[PDB]
Amino acid sequence: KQQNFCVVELLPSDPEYNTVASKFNQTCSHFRIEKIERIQNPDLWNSYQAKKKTMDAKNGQTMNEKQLFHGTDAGSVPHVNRNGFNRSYAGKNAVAYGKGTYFAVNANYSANDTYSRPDANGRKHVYYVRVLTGIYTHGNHSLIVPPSKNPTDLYDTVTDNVHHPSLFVAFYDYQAYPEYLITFRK
Ligand SMILES: O=c1[nH]c2ccccc2c2ccccc12
Repeated sequence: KQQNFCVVELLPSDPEYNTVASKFNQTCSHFRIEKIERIQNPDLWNSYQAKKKTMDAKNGQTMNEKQLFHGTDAGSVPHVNRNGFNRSYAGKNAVAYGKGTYFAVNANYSANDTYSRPDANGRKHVYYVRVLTGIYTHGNHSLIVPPSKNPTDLYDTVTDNVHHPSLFVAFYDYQAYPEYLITFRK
């Protein structure tokens, strides 16, 4: 119903901190991480899992979920924490591969200042998101929904390059869960 949330900081001593920090660092180790937080939102989580369960029935043996990054402004954080990456949020994003929410394979893509805009204290914000990418195809600028696979079987997301992906564009409510917030600076 309400999608209230709690924010919990991971301590640098926690192995969970080190795993998440490690995924970011793979391409963003030149930045200084200041905190990693888990976003605990049970309703959003339950809606996301209900949607993963539906995709896992449909796609057979596909690994439907990936852990991807998303940079945004401090201003959007409260929105994402409560709502996830909404249909309304999708107006924030770039357009080259369609009108949806964009998620990067690598964190440096997300660390770009036009995505993870530094706030008034020079701090930048990137989520490490669980995303139900499912079965994907190429995107283009004309898209607001994923294409069908044979013009009623639809693709789940689109990407910039099916074989060597750098991004994925999700179009649906509850298709991604903003699990971790990473706060950092140059
Ligand atoms: O992390 C990203 N955040 C975004 C935020 C708003 C618009 C686009 C992007 C985006 C686009 C491509 C790859 C990553 C991102």
